[PDB]
This record gives sequence, structure tokens and C-alpha cells, in this order.
Amino acid sequence: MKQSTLALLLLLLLLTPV
Amino acid sequence: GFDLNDFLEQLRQMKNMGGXXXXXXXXXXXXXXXXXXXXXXDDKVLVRMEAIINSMTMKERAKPEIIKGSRKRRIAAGCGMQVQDVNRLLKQFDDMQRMMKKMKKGGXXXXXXXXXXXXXXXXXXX
Amino acid sequence: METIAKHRHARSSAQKVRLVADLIRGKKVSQALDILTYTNKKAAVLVKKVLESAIANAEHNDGADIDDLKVTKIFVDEGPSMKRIMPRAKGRADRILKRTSHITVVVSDR
Amino acid sequence: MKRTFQPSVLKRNRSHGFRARMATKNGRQVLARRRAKGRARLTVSK
Amino acid sequence: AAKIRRDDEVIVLTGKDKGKRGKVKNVLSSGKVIVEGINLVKKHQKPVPALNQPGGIVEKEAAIQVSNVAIFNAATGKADRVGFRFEDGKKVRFFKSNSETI
Amino acid sequence: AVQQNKPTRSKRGMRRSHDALTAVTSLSVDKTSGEKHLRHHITADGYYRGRKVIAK
RNA sequence: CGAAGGUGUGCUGUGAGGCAUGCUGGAGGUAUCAGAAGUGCGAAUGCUGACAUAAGUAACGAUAAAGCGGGUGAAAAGCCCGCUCGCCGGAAGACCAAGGGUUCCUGUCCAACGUUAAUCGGGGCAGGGUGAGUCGACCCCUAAGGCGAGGCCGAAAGGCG
RNA sequence: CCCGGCGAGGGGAGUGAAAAAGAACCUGAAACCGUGUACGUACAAGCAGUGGGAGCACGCUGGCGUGUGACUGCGUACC
RNA sequence: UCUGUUUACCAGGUCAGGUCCGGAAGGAAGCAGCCAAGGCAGA
Ligand SMILES: [Mg+2]
Ligand SMILES: [Mg+2]
Ligand SMILES: [Mg+2]
Ligand SMILES: [Mg+2]
Ligand SMILES: [Mg+2]
Ligand SMILES: [Mg+2]
Ligand SMILES: [Mg+2]
Ligand SMILES: [Mg+2]
Ligand SMILES: [Mg+2]
Ligand SMILES: [Mg+2]
Ligand SMILES: [Mg+2]
Ligand SMILES: [Mg+2]
Ligand SMILES: [Mg+2]
Ligand SMILES: [Mg+2]
Ligand SMILES: [Mg+2]
Ligand SMILES: [Mg+2]
Ligand SMILES: [Mg+2]
Ligand SMILES: [Mg+2]
Ligand SMILES: [Mg+2]
Ligand SMILES: [Mg+2]
Ligand SMILES: [Mg+2]
Ligand SMILES: [Mg+2]
Ligand SMILES: [Mg+2]
Ligand SMILES: [Mg+2]
Ligand SMILES: [Mg+2]
Ligand SMILES: [Mg+2]
Ligand SMILES: [Mg+2]
Ligand SMILES: [Mg+2]
Ligand SMILES: [Mg+2]
Ligand SMILES: [Mg+2]
Ligand SMILES: [Mg+2]
Ligand SMILES: [Mg+2]
Ligand SMILES: [Mg+2]
Ligand SMILES: [Mg+2]
Ligand SMILES: [Mg+2]
Ligand SMILES: [Mg+2]
Ligand SMILES: [Mg+2]
Ligand SMILES: [Mg+2]
Ligand SMILES: [Mg+2]
Ligand SMILES: [Mg+2]
Ligand SMILES: [Mg+2]
Ligand SMILES: [Mg+2]
Ligand SMILES: [Mg+2]
Ligand SMILES: [Mg+2]
Ligand SMILES: [Mg+2]
Ligand SMILES: [Mg+2]
Ligand SMILES: [Mg+2]
Ligand SMILES: [Mg+2]
Ligand SMILES: [Mg+2]
Ligand SMILES: [Mg+2]
Ligand SMILES: [Mg+2]
Ligand SMILES: [Mg+2]
Ligand SMILES: [Mg+2]
Ligand SMILES: [Mg+2]
Ligand SMILES: [Mg+2]
Ligand SMILES: [Mg+2]
Ligand SMILES: [Mg+2]
Ligand SMILES: [Mg+2]
Ligand SMILES: [Mg+2]
Repeated sequence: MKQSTLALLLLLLLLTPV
Repeated sequence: GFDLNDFLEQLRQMKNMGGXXXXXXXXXXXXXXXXXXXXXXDDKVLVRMEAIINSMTMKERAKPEIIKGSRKRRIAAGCGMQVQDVNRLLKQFDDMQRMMKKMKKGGXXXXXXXXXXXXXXXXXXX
Repeated sequence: METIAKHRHARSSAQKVRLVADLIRGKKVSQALDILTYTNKKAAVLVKKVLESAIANAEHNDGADIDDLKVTKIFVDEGPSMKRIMPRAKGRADRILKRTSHITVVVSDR
Repeated sequence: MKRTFQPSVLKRNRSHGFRARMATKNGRQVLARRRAKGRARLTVSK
Repeated sequence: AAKIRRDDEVIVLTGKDKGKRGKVKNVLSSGKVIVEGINLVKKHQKPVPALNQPGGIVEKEAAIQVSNVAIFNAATGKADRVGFRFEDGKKVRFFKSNSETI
Repeated sequence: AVQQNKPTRSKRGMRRSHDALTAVTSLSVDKTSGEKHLRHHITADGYYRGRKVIAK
């Protein structure tokens, strides 16, 4: 849902550029 | 709250589905600013993450701030890796504590929309 | 073996910090840590920090057992002091000195 | 109490503004001296 | 009128590399050159996640003053000094000792 | 009134001779938990004289 | 194989001085006899910078006033939330003009700034924010007053109109 | 790498001839502030030194230097 | 001596995950979880 897409998206991704 | 228990289960539920070619194509705004090939090695790094979070005693996970020099020697020895990698894994966990406490305070839309992509001057990449 | 930990440019005067520094001189660092815990001063928490750091240094770098450590030399020097201005009555003004200090703690197994 | 500087823009500019200087011989001498000392701004303008 | 150029093989006169030979990567405006296998420095690099740059100590090549490198004569096996003449109508470089063109 | 001559570091030392703090001698050790603490003051865990009288 | 300078120490001259040398320093110094002097400092209520002293003293800006629970957090008398208490109310409220010029709102940070701490701010850094035929300015019209073609006047500049 | 607040600052490690060259960065003087050691000081009157001088400490090879200076003679800054 | 629960690495055994050696066969040091075990208790 919304908290699973806000979990996974910025988890995988915002672990990428940082 | 948010611990390395929920981070353990976050990353072990995310080491089933996690991939870098399926999740660098599910966002159009973050793969054009930072490079599209800086994503991750998902299986290597998530099996690393799960390894390192297996090296912990359970109150070292539920209370991540008591992890010190001896604790990181013991964790880095447990899974066969470097103390620096465990350093950067507890770093990553710290960033995600930041983000999910921010998602706790601010409404889901005002903390997902005010999210910023950042460069050091307007010229591309420097 | 001697080990250093320093904190440089701390806000407090040398003078105020000296009061506390001179409480812990000579004790073994356990007993001294407690002396510092229940001292009510600002300098106390500054110096507590520096002392603890010093212990970490000794153990991690030089492989000293914590039990044996004493505080052999602890001294507070003057730091760079910054001028400010407080306006005073009838127009005259006052160059203010916001003082800082160098807390230097050194521990040894001997 | 009531101090000496009570600012006004229209006042400021009619008194010291560029055009006000340029009006006269003396003023253009001011603007001469300034241009010779090489100021950042000659007059008071916004 | 520039004596030392890209891709010339040179020999190093001065420094820790004295006597070593190598190939020029590029030149810089300040009169500095950067030579293959020459003047390695060990540089510390803070890991950068955007460029996927790991950390660590990278051995890199640091610029050397162009006065310190001589154009290597392959014929004589000696360092040489260079000069200019006009062959055809074109401006060309030659070695001072055997006066042969490059 | 304001001083007539610059008082030497000597005098300045003397005046400060009394200004030294007193290190607290005793650290009472609570029976149940065993942590050190002040006489008559509760511990960091809220223990006093063997009770846990604060839940905190 | 270590110059000038810094710091010691030893020796020597009637004196200003000189020589030698341990540490520091890391590249300039200079015999001899002459030459030229911005040539020697403790004072000038001397000039600049630095550091003292009184002294951890006076003071912390209205005598309208605070108390508790919870939250955040390294740390909460001061921040957010709730609850009672108290002060202003022809103002200590609300809207403008002037004047200021981003101080507005959000996120984030706590060195300096805030007369204490500060997690807070009118502080730092990044972003956003000001939507007009009918509200103002502009514009149309003139007041006092200004400038003023010709003109009158004045050594020149200029004054009056 | 470690302490700390994902601080300040520090300590190791590494570069370098050198990091008492670390950006608060050549040289780093004095005032001024300290920590350590020797000596003296809690019955003692004064421009604080000079003359005499016991003891103690440290260097030397029972004497000679060095620091200190109990006790007493004389002794009211400079411009 | 049963049961309740406590003790990160630096007593023991199992030692998942992960990691070293090997092409492979397999071994191995051992983090966590569990059980001894040591704290403290109901008897
Ligand atoms: Mg005033
Ligand atoms: Mg007088
Ligand atoms: Mg006092
Ligand atoms: Mg030398
Ligand atoms: Mg010399
Ligand atoms: Mg000279
Ligand atoms: Mg000299
Ligand atoms: Mg010298
Ligand atoms: Mg040197
Ligand atoms: Mg040297
Ligand atoms: Mg000379
Ligand atoms: Mg002469
Ligand atoms: Mg002169
Ligand atoms: Mg002078
Ligand atoms: Mg004189
Ligand atoms: Mg005066
Ligand atoms: Mg200056
Ligand atoms: Mg003063
Ligand atoms: Mg003082
Ligand atoms: Mg007083
Ligand atoms: Mg008083
Ligand atoms: Mg007063
Ligand atoms: Mg007072
Ligand atoms: Mg006030
Ligand atoms: Mg609270
Ligand atoms: Mg409260
Ligand atoms: Mg208050
Ligand atoms: Mg409230
Ligand atoms: Mg009224
Ligand atoms: Mg007005
Ligand atoms: Mg305005
Ligand atoms: Mg601003
Ligand atoms: Mg605001
Ligand atoms: Mg804000
Ligand atoms: Mg403050
Ligand atoms: Mg406070
Ligand atoms: Mg603070
Ligand atoms: Mg602001
Ligand atoms: Mg209108
Ligand atoms: Mg008119
Ligand atoms: Mg005319
Ligand atoms: Mg006129
Ligand atoms: Mg740091
Ligand atoms: Mg080296
Ligand atoms: Mg300095
Ligand atoms: Mg140099
Ligand atoms: Mg220096
Ligand atoms: Mg010095
Ligand atoms: Mg000095
Ligand atoms: Mg008597
Ligand atoms: Mg006596
Ligand atoms: Mg007396
Ligand atoms: Mg004598
Ligand atoms: Mg001796
Ligand atoms: Mg003798
Ligand atoms: Mg003697
Ligand atoms: Mg005498
Ligand atoms: Mg006399
Ligand atoms: Mg007398």
C-alpha cells in the first residue's frame, strides 16, 4: 500500500544516493 | 518504536523482493538527478545486512545505541567482515531511524512531498 | 605509558575549570569519574567528557587495562579569548571577553 | 526621545538624490569629487 | 614552440624518479606534466556514494615540473634537449646532439 | 572607590585560597541494585533503600 | 656536516660590547678597511596591537507570576502538547500609512549570535511565498513651492521672472 | 579505527624530509596564565635590594660550581 | 535439589545466518537463537 511503497521506495533508493 | 528488530524484519522481508533493476525503474525523478547506475548490488548487500543483523544479541538490535567498539569487533568477527562495514550499516540504520521518526511526526504526504534531491551549486554534479 | 586527551577552545574560563580539575588530580579514574558525576558545576561535565575520552584512548590505542589508570597530569590552560561589545549607560561601550580554555587530561597505568 | 533622524524617502531624494545634485554647479562638483575618489555609490539612490 | 608534448617518451632528470622513463598523459598550463608510472602519490579518498566511488588509498599520478623532464632520445639512449627548424614550410622538432628530426 | 595599585598575582592567589570545592567523600551503595548514589538521594533507576519507589 | 632569527650556557673587554657553544630553526649570512644614514627609547595624560588588574565581584532591561503531567531529546525551569493559575483589554487587541526589505511559511542545524540552557528563535543553510479593468501608485488637475524658452539683470559663475 | 550528540574537540592510523608543518597551518620573542620538581614561608613590620651568612637540595672530583636564603649590617623607586 | 526469570565479546556444547581453505568431496573459527552455567528469587 502507501506505507509499504513509502517504506520500500525511499528505503532501497534513499539507501542508494546517500 | 523503530528498532533493529523491525529493521531486521524490514531487510529480511526486503531481501526476498529486493532488486536494483526493478526499483531504479519504479521512480522517474530520482534516476535522472543522481546517476541511474548508483542503485545497489541487492543480493550481496542485503545478505550482508542480514548477516550483520544476525551477528547481534537481541537487546543490541532492540536498543541499537549501546553498540560500541567491542560490540563492533564482535559483530565484524561473527559474520567475517570489516568493522567499517558494520559502521556503515549502523549508519544506514541511523538514517532510516531518522526517516521513519520523521514519517511518524509528519503526515505521510507532507514528509514524502517535502523530500529533496540535492547538488552543491546549480551546475550539474559540481 | 602516558595517554592524552584534550579539549580545546571550550567555553568556560580557565579559572572556573581549574576548580574542578583540581578535584580529580591523582585519583584512579573510577573514583574520579564519580567525584565528577556528583559535582555540580558546568566544568564538571566538560572535564568528565575529556576524562572518559582519555580512558577510551588508553584502552583502544595503547591496550591499557582500565582498573590501573590514574590521573597523572591534568591542567587547564588559557584559550583564545573573543572580544564582544556590551553597550553601557550614557553611551560608553564595553569590550567583553568571552573566555575559553584548554582542558588537558593525561592518564597512566603507572 | 525624538531623535534627529526621522527618515523619509521623498525628502531624502529631493535633498541629496542624483538629480538634485546635477541641478547645480556645486552638485556636479560633488559628483566630480566622488567620481575622482572612486566611490561605490555617489549619491543616495534606492 | 612547445618542446615537450603529449605522447612523447621522456626520461626524468630530478626527484625520487630520477632516471625513470615513461609516457606523457597530458600537459597542464602551469608548466606541469603528468607521466606514466611516474611520481605516484598515495591519496586518501572519502567514499562517494553518488559516483559509487569506494574509499581507500588510491595511488595516483601527481604533476611534475616540465623543467625536470627531458625528451628521451631512443637512438642514443640519453636524455636530450630539443630545438626547432623549418622543414618543408612546417615547424619541426629535432634532437640537438644527432640533429635528427622527430 | 577603586584600587590605588595593581595587586600582585600573590594577593590574587591568597584570596583564592579559600575558593576550592569539596569533593563529596561518600558514595552510598544501594543494597538492592548496588548502584552508587548520594546519601538520602534516590539512584539513577529510582531505587532508594532497597525499594524501587519510582517506576522509571 | 645546518645561515639569519629564537632560547640557554661558558668565556673575554674600562664601557656600549665581542667570541665560542648545547637546544630551536630550516636558508640565508658576511671578514677587512672605507662610504651613506629613516642609527640605538622607559617616560611625551605619546600612537597601534596584545595581555593584565579590580573579580569570578557589580550586573542579567520594568515587582504582570507562576505550577504540574506528558512529548521530543545527548541533556528540558525556559521548546511543543494538555491542565489549572495570573496580566493587558480606548490595548500589552485588530487594520493601514510612513520606515524597514524577506524578518513571512516549511524543513533542517546549534559553532557564533540570544545578557543562562536552548531541542527554541526575528540566528545559520536549503527550499517555497506576494496572482487585481473596479485596493493603491502610475495617470488627469492644480496648492505652497520649484525649474524656467525668449526676456530683464549681473566682473565670471550666476540672480530674478 | 576509537571517545563523543551522525557534534565540538581529541587520540591512533596514513601522506610527507618534517604534522611540536594540520588549514585556529614558516620562523613563534615578551608581557600574561599555568602543571611539575628543589628550596624557603603560618611571633612577623617598611622602595623588597645590597653586604654578611647557617642549613637543605642538586651537579661534580673531603673540596668547586648551581638553586634556595633562616638569621643580622646598611638601605625612603625612576622621570 | 524442581519452577520463575536474568548474564553482549573476552567460561562450555549445539552453533542457523554469513565468512575462511578446496575445481569438488567436504572440513573450519565462530556471532546470534537454545541448553548447560553463573546473578537473584517462588519452595
Ligand atoms: Mg544610546
Ligand atoms: Mg596617588
Ligand atoms: Mg572568595
Ligand atoms: Mg641542528
Ligand atoms: Mg649558528
Ligand atoms: Mg639582514
Ligand atoms: Mg643567534
Ligand atoms: Mg643560532
Ligand atoms: Mg625543524
Ligand atoms: Mg631538523
Ligand atoms: Mg648580523
Ligand atoms: Mg663603518
Ligand atoms: Mg628613530
Ligand atoms: Mg618599548
Ligand atoms: Mg629619559
Ligand atoms: Mg590613563
Ligand atoms: Mg592582531
Ligand atoms: Mg580592562
Ligand atoms: Mg581575574
Ligand atoms: Mg570586592
Ligand atoms: Mg557582594
Ligand atoms: Mg548597576
Ligand atoms: Mg548580585
Ligand atoms: Mg529580562
Ligand atoms: Mg520533561
Ligand atoms: Mg516540563
Ligand atoms: Mg520563565
Ligand atoms: Mg502551554
Ligand atoms: Mg483603561
Ligand atoms: Mg514621517
Ligand atoms: Mg514599503
Ligand atoms: Mg536573513
Ligand atoms: Mg517564523
Ligand atoms: Mg524553522
Ligand atoms: Mg547561548
Ligand atoms: Mg541554564
Ligand atoms: Mg551545549
Ligand atoms: Mg531565520
Ligand atoms: Mg481608486
Ligand atoms: Mg506656479
Ligand atoms: Mg536664458
Ligand atoms: Mg527662476
Ligand atoms: Mg572530527
Ligand atoms: Mg614516513
Ligand atoms: Mg596560535
Ligand atoms: Mg619555508
Ligand atoms: Mg607555527
Ligand atoms: Mg611558545
Ligand atoms: Mg613562551
Ligand atoms: Mg611575643
Ligand atoms: Mg617562626
Ligand atoms: Mg608586613
Ligand atoms: Mg653574600
Ligand atoms: Mg649529587
Ligand atoms: Mg657548594
Ligand atoms: Mg651556594
Ligand atoms: Mg638579606
Ligand atoms: Mg640609598
Ligand atoms: Mg630601616
